[PDB]
Amino acid sequence: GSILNDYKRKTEGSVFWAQRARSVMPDGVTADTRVFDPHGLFISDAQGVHKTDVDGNVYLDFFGGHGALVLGHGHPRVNAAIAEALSHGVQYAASHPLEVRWAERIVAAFPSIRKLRFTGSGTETTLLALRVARAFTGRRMILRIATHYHGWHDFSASGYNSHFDGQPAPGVLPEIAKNTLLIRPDDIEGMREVFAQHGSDIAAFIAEPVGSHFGVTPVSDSFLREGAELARQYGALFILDEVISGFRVGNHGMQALLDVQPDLTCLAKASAGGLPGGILGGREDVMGVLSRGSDRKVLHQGTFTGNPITAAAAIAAIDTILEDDVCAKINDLGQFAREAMNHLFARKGLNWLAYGRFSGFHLMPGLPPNTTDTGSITRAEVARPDVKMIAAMRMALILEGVDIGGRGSVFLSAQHEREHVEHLVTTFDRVLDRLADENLLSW
Amino acid sequence: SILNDYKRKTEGSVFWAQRARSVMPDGVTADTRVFDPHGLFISDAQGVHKTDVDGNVYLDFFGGHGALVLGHGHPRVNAAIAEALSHGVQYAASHPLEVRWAERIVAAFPSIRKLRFTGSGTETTLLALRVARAFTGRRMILRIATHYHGWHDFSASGYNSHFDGQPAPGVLPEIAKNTLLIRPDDIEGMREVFAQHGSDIAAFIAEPVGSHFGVTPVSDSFLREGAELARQYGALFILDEVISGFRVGNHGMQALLDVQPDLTCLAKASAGGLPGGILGGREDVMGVLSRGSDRKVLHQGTFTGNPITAAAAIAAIDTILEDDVCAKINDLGQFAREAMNHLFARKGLNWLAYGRFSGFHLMPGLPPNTTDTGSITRAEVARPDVKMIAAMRMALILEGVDIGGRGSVFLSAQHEREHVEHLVTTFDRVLDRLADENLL
Repeated sequence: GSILNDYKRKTEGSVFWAQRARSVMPDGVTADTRVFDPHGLFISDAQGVHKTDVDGNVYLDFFGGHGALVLGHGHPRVNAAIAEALSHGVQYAASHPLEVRWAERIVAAFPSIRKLRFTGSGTETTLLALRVARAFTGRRMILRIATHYHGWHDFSASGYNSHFDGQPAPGVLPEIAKNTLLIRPDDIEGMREVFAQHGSDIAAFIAEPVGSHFGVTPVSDSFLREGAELARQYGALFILDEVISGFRVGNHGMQALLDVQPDLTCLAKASAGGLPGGILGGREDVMGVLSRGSDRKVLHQGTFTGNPITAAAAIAAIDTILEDDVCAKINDLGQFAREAMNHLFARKGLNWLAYGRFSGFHLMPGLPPNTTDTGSITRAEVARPDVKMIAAMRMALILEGVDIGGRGSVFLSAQHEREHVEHLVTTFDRVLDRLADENLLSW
Repeated sequence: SILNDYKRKTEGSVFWAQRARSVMPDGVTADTRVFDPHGLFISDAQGVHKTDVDGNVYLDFFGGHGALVLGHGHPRVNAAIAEALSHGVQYAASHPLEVRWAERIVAAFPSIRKLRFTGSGTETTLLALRVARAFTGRRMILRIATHYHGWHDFSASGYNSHFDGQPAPGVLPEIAKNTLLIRPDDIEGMREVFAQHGSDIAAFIAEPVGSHFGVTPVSDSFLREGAELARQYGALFILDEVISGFRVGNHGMQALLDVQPDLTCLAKASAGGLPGGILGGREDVMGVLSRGSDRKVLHQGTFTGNPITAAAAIAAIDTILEDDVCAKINDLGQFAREAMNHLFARKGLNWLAYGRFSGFHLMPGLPPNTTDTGSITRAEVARPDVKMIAAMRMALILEGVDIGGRGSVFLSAQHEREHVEHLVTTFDRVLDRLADENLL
């Protein structure tokens, strides 16, 4: 009768597949975000805002795509473009028109971008951005905000979810950590002091807007604006990681809303139409280090970079997002969802808070739902929610036919509607009661 | 004139190149695509043929850079892709196709007990060097000059520049400081390096066959020698099978070398002709990617292991084994080298078609009856002029044929002997054109 036991009985097909996965993969998964004790779902189908597991259970999905699926699962305009491109080849050992057309839409949406190059992933994008910044400036050091996520490569793996003392994570050359400067989010005096001491040796200041993982740990717009101006003053490149915000918060990225012009912008996920790929774009002179005729030439290649299948999906997705005014839709739905959740928490006498911006929200157990200032989250002053409770919450939602991400994050898509959000609220009501039944809530 | 005819035939590509140059460095998204005055813009490919925006059809010998073992749009592969598309792309969860794909990898490579999917071949070798350093606690990497493992910071210096050991632009000089470069087949120097630094070497990584699948050949015995030295000094051995995987044979190059690498890198053909990569190897080595490892290496990827790539990989692998594709393209590759060298001999030309398995490379300046590539491996033969190679590629395009950058050819399951003979017949005229313009 426990949540854990109900979970195991409803997802019996997923424990069978999890066991096969564990014999060939570490922790039975191919990505750390998929680790889930005792086992995760194995999905065999997804359409619209629903996905189906190997047992036939249907779930209302709020996280599939990790933000890439701004248009939802199998949007017919995207899938038709993919199907059409597939009937014409994948790799020509040559240029092709669809990469140009894709590129022209990126340049039209981000005036800061005059030149770009496609990459294989969001992680390759930020990796290339750091290489380009170091090669352009001739400098050594990278300035990162602690907790901000830019991928799993060597230069962003230390100080993300560990090693906040500047030490190198396992396998990271200590010289890489030695050449990384970490500042805490919204710590302005620290940032001014880091530039005062190291400004001339900083190749780039890279930051994720909204905050770590699209606002799980909020960072203020004004903190990024001042960081961008200090980088400009000292000759460091400002790199804005718009992998999640791109073509989700608005038609012109987060940088339009911040009123900054980054020297480099990293894009992937929705900017790639929901298929593998990434995009690095930025200043004409900076991107010149990728030209064959540069004295600071950075080597960049990639077999499937810019491939026509991804490009067709991105062309179709970008055009649909602009034409159907999707960003404004999901921004309104996200605000509706945050108010509905916080009304629920107050209704039930629970000190939980739904926070965030734009097309989703995050949950912070232990803060009142009428909280206005997320500063205690940014300063890591609030206590970490019990890990058993978070796990039980995710399992109980699955029992009720809903799936969210992480420790309580939601993304909304063009195919979500107010009714779906209201079902989410109704579902959470039951889940919170089940967590109380097992004495997992704190008060 | 070759250059003027090229321009007149590819008018539509010049139009598109003009739009590309507004938005991309050099009008391309990959260094390998840079071509003066401009490259072809391709809008369709099927089988072994591709068509440019002007409607010209080309017999293709390089599409996929090796990944298209099965050619353009193989029916089984495209059907599987189309089916998987209709069921979703990203579930924020695991799915059966990645397991089924993984189980085929482990069945072909017994050395791979655990594996992780990645987004590309470049991500695979990046992850492999991290895993090796985390597992051993060592700093230094040994690799072979000219060998290509991607464009990330740990394999960019000493690939086509900075052979003295200095850092390429943007590479932390400390990364170059932590890289050891040895010339291919320089067995003497390899033992010297392990003697001076063996205890600090995390991994020896090498591409089999040679740089870019044999452009600069490396010997099988040299790789075996290195794999032994590494195991003897406590260093890992990383075999980069991104090109050889599911091309040379059903069990990779490592089965032909009789070696068990501690880590194996796969992509291109192992991912079914779609974006993706695979890192696999020893149980204890791959354990650094486990939640509860004392040496945890963070790894993630939004579209890593996605069901579209997995669907293509499953169908491609099953087709390659079921239709005995590797034996066929290996046989065709041997004929191609024989036919080309027969042509060079009939023409009294001092060129050599060399290589192994399902392709060949061209070396101007060596007799076609050469049996020892040592002069190529040791950089003793002057690498060919670029103006000649570019003119040659342009001339082949004028005849309806396309090959790889430096004069290399990959063969697929849909190539036949008649396609190779047409290639030879076309090379005959092109060589005569290059001579008429005094470009040989």
